[PDB]
Amino acid sequence: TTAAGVAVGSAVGHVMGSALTGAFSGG
Amino acid sequence: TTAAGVAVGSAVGHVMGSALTGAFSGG
Amino acid sequence: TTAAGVAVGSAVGHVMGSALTGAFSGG
Amino acid sequence: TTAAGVAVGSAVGHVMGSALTGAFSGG
Amino acid sequence: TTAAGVAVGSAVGHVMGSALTGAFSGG
Amino acid sequence: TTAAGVAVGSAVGHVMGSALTGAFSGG
Amino acid sequence: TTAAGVAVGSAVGHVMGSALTGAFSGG
Amino acid sequence: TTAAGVAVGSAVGHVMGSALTGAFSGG
Amino acid sequence: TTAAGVAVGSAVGHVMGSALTGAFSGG
Amino acid sequence: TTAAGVAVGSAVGHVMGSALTGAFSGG
Amino acid sequence: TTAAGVAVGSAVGHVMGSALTGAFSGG
Amino acid sequence: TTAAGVAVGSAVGHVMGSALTGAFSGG
Amino acid sequence: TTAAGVAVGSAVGHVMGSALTGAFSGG
Amino acid sequence: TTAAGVAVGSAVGHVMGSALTGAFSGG
Amino acid sequence: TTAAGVAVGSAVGHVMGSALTGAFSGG
Amino acid sequence: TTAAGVAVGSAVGHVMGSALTGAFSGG
Amino acid sequence: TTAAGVAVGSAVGHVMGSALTGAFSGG
Amino acid sequence: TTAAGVAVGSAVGHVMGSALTGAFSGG
Amino acid sequence: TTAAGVAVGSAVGHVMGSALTGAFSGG
Amino acid sequence: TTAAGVAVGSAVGHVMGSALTGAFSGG
Amino acid sequence: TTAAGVAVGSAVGHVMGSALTGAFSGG
Amino acid sequence: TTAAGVAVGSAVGHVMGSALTGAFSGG
Amino acid sequence: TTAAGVAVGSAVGHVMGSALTGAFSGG
Amino acid sequence: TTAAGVAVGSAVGHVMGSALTGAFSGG
Amino acid sequence: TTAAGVAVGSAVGHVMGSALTGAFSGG
Amino acid sequence: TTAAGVAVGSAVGHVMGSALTGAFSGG
Amino acid sequence: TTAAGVAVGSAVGHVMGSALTGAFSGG
Amino acid sequence: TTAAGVAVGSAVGHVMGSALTGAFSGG
Amino acid sequence: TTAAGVAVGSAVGHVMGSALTGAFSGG
Amino acid sequence: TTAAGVAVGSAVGHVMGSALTGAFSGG
Amino acid sequence: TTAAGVAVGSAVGHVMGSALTGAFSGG
Amino acid sequence: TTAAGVAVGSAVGHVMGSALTGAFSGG
Amino acid sequence: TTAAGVAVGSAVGHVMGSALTGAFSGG
Amino acid sequence: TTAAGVAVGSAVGHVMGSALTGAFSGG
Amino acid sequence: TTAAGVAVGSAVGHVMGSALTGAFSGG
Amino acid sequence: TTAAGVAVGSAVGHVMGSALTGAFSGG
Repeated sequence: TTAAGVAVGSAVGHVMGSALTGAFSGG
Repeated sequence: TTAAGVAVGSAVGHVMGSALTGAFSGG
Repeated sequence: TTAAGVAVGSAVGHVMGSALTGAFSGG
Repeated sequence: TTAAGVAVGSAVGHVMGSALTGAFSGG
Repeated sequence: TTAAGVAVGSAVGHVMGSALTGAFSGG
Repeated sequence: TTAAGVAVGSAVGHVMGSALTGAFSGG
Repeated sequence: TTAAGVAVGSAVGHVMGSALTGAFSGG
Repeated sequence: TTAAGVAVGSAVGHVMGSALTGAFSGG
Repeated sequence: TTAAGVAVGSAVGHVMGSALTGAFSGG
Repeated sequence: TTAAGVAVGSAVGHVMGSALTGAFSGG
Repeated sequence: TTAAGVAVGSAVGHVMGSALTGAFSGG
Repeated sequence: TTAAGVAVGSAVGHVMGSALTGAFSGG
Repeated sequence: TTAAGVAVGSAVGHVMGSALTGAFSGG
Repeated sequence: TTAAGVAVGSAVGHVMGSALTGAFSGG
Repeated sequence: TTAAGVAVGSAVGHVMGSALTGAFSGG
Repeated sequence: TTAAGVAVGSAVGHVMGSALTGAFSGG
Repeated sequence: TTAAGVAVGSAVGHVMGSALTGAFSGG
Repeated sequence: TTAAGVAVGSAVGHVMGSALTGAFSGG
Repeated sequence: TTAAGVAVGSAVGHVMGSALTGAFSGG
Repeated sequence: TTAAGVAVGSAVGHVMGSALTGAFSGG
Repeated sequence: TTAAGVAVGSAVGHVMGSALTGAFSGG
Repeated sequence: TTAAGVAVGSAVGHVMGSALTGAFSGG
Repeated sequence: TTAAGVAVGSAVGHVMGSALTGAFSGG
Repeated sequence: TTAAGVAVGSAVGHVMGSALTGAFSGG
Repeated sequence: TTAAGVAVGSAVGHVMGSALTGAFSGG
Repeated sequence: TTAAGVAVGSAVGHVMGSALTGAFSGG
Repeated sequence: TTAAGVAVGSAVGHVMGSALTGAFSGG
Repeated sequence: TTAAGVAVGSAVGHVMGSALTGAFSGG
Repeated sequence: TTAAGVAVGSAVGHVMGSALTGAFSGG
Repeated sequence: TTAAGVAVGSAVGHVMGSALTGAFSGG
Repeated sequence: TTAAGVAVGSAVGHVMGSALTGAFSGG
Repeated sequence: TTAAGVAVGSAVGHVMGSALTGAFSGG
Repeated sequence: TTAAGVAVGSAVGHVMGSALTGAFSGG
Repeated sequence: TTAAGVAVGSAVGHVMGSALTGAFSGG
Repeated sequence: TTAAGVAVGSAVGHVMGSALTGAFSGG
Repeated sequence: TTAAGVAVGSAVGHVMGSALTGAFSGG
């Protein structure tokens, strides 16, 4: 299984308690 | 299984308790 | 299993209690 | 299993209690 | 299992209690 | 198992109680 | 198991109670 | 098991109570 | 087991109570 | 004048001869 | 003058000769 | 004049002849 | 004039002849 | 004039003929 | 004029003919 | 004029004909 | 004029014909 | 004019025809 | 099967992601 | 099967990600 | 199977990630 | 199978990550 | 199988990560 | 299988990480 | 299998990490 | 198997980490 | 197996860490 | 005065007594 | 005065008594 | 006055009594 | 006056009584 | 006056009574 | 006046009565 | 006046009555 | 006046009545 | 006047009536 991604949060505000995963590939 | 994606949050406001995954590919 | 990703937080605000993973590949 | 990634936090604000992993590849 | 990554924190603010791992490859 | 990474902290602020590991490869 | 990495702290601020490991390879 | 790394602290600020290991290779 | 590393502290500030090991290779 | 933005390219394909500016604020 | 925006290209195809600006604020 | 931004290229493909500026603030 | 930004290239492909500037602030 | 930024290239591919500037602040 | 930045190249591939400047502050 | 930066090259590949400057501050 | 920086090359590959300057402060 | 820096080459590969200057302060 | 051809791209602009084949002769 | 051809790209602009084959003759 | 060809790139601009084959003759 | 060809890159710009083959003749 | 070719790169710019083969003749 | 070729790099710029083979003839 | 070739690098610039083989003839 | 070749490097610049083989003939 | 070759380095610059073999003939 | 052009002759037939100029710019 | 051009003759036939100039720039 | 060009003759046929100039720049 | 060029003759046929000049720059 | 060029003859046929000049720069 | 060039003859055929000059710089 | 060049003859055929000059610099 | 060059004859065939000068610098 | 050069004849065939001068510097 192949995964490809981009995860971008905010540009000015904060990031609190957040799961920013670019790509997930389970097995 | 192949996955491709882009996940973008806000540009000014915050991101709180959010799961921003670019791509998920389970097995 | 292959994973590729980019995870970017904020540009001005802080990052608090956040899991910024570029790519995850379980086994 | 292969993993590739980039994890970038903030540019101005702090990073507090955060797990910034560029790439994870379980076995 | 192969892992490759880059983990970058802040550029101005501090880094407190954070796990900045460039790449993790479990066995 | 092979691991490759880069871990960079802040450029102006301090680094306090932080685990900056360039690459981890368990056995 | 092979490990390769670079761990860089701050450029202006201090480093306090931090584990800066370039590469870890368990057995 | 092979390990290779570079660990660099600050350039202006101090280093206090910190474990700067270039490379660790357990057995 | 083979280990190779470089550990560099500060360039202006002091180094206090710090374990600067270039490379560790346990047996 | 204040500007805030996020510019994200592709997730799989390349980026060729492109001006990806997150935010522009002329004077 | 204030500007806020998000510009996202493709998710699979390439980006060629394109001006992806998140936000522009002239003076 | 204040500028804040994030510019992210591709996640798998290359970046060729591209001007990736996070934020521009002219004077 | 203040500028803040993040510029991230690819995660797998190369970067050729590209100007990756995190933030530009002219005078 | 103040500038703050982060510039990150690739994680697997090379970087050829590229100007990776974290922050530029002209006078 | 004040400048602060982080410039990181590749993690696996080479760096050829590239100008990696962490921060530039002209006068 | 003040400058602060971090410039990191590759972690596995070579560095050829490259200008890796942590911070530049002209006068 | 004040300059502060860190310049780190590769961790495994060579460094050929490269100008690795930690900080430059012209007059 | 004040300069402070750290310049570190490779950890395994050679250094050939390279100018590794920790800090330069012209007059 | 015989094939003869001439394929010419642009004279001023670039060529991006293009398959310029002078002649193709399948079997 | 016989093939004959000429493939010419640009005269001023670049060539990016392009397959310039003068002649192809499959079997 | 016989193949004959000429493949010419640019005259001023660069050539990035391009497959310039004068002639291909499969079997 | 016979192959004959000429592959010419640029005259002023660089050649990055390109496969310049004068002639290929598979078997 | 017979192969004949000429592969010429640039005349002013560099050649980076490129496979310049005059002629290839597989078996 | 017979191979004949000429591979010429640059005339002014450098050659970095490049495979310049005049002729290859596999068996 | 017979091979004949000429491989020429640069005339002014350097040659770094390059495999300049005049002719290769596998068995 | 017969091999014949000429491998010439630079005329002014250096040769670093390069494999200049005039002719290779495997068995 | 027969091999014949000429390997010539630079005429002005140095030769560092280079394998200059006139001809190699394995068995 | 600026000139840019491409001049291509035949692909199969000969070229006899012909002035093939890519670009002419008189003074 | 600036000139840029590409002049390509035939691919199969001969070139007899022909002036193939890539670019001419008189003074 | 500046000139840049590429002049390529035939790929199979001969070149007889021909003036193949890559670039001419009179004074 | 500046001149830059590439002049390439045939790939299979001969070159007889021909003036192959890469670049000419009169005074 | 500056001149830069590459002049390449044939790859299989002979060179008879030919003036192959890489670059000419009159005074 | 500066001159730089590369002149390469044939790879298989002979060179008879030919003036192969790499670079000429008159005075 | 400065001259730099490389002149290479054949790789298999002979060289008869030929003036192979690497660089000429008249006075 | 400065001259630098490399002159290489054949690799298999003879050299008869030939003037192989690496560099000439008249006065 | 300064001269530097390398003159190499054949590797297998003879050298008859030939003037092999590494460097000539007239007065």
